[PDB]
Amino acid sequence: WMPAYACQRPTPLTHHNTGLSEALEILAEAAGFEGSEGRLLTFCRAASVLKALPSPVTTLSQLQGLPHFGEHSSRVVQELLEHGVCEEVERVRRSERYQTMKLFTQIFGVGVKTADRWYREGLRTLDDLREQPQKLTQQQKAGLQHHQDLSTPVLRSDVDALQQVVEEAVGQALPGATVTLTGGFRRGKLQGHDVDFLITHPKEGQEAGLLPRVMCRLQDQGLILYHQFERSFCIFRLPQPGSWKAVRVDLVVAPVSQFPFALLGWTGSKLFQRELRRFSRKEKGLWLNSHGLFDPEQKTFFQAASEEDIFRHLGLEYLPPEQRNA
DNA sequence: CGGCATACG
DNA sequence: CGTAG
DNA sequence: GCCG
Ligand SMILES: [Cl-]
Ligand code: NA
Ligand code: NA
Repeated sequence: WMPAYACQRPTPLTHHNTGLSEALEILAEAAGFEGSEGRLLTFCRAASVLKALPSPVTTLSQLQGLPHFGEHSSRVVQELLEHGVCEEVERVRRSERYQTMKLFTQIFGVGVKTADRWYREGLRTLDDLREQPQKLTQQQKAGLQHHQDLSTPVLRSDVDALQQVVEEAVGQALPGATVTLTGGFRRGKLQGHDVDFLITHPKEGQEAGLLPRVMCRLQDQGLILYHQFERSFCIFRLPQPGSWKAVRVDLVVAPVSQFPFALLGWTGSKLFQRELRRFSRKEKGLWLNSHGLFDPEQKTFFQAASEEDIFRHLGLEYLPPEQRNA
């Protein structure tokens, strides 16, 4: 009854198993910090199955036959149903390793490998890192300076204000170019950190060279606190009552021929896209990315004019963005 | 056992 | 190495 | 960690 791939079932943003899914996601996150990518995927997939169920799990019986539930994930759920806590999860939460890796990887410019090296060197706090700007890259310096602002999510109303400023710059850079809101806000989030815009033009080829022109114009407006092409990872100045705050904004350009693929990828969720690409390759023999869908035996790319086309090509029922919260 | 998504900066 | 979804 |  429950399909095995997340892209085969609707997953709404809010659901009926929030506590269970959150606990499994702690174990997934911890597995990533230890470089255990297989275990991370399993725990993420198990959590996602619970998000897709139509009602709360109340008895261990209800996990039978659900994909991605084996001995370990079932034990986690059993303990939460019986006692309201899972000792393994609680041990992770209160561990110095988990807490410090989470803190450091939250910094823009710091991934698991850098965080782990710093951990092994004995560093534990943001002020530890600030006392040794020796080691830091320019990107990490910006991430550290803006960390407090970047830790607090922005509202959809903030996103709409940001979109108007981006549209103004994009219109000067290339009249007729369009701006689409992607990421979690397109999936229905009311607040988030993942402010993402996808830019195209209806005349194939006109978008070439566009992103530098957009970035130059946003910088001249004083809006860019940090930037380093077709993807730009920025920190922007967002107005607030009497002041402003830093916000992470990603700008992406695609030709219109690729726009449906880029829209699909950049709308997420992350797990949804990994599962969609896995399904494509393993079940349909087609290779999917954010630029296109390739048939390696005919050696041809699918044309798509819509996300609906892409789901049809893959033999999947269409899911609107709001149902891609795997 | 092998596999686990697939890109760009 | 980092970043994205 | 789980699936095929
Ligand atoms: Cl693993
Ligand atoms: Na990071
Ligand atoms: Na983003």
